Amino acid sequence: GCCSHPACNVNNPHICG
Repeated sequence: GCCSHPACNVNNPHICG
């Protein structure tokens, strides 16, 4: 998964973070 990474939560903030 990508939503389990702080950096991936930056580019995907409200959808993935």
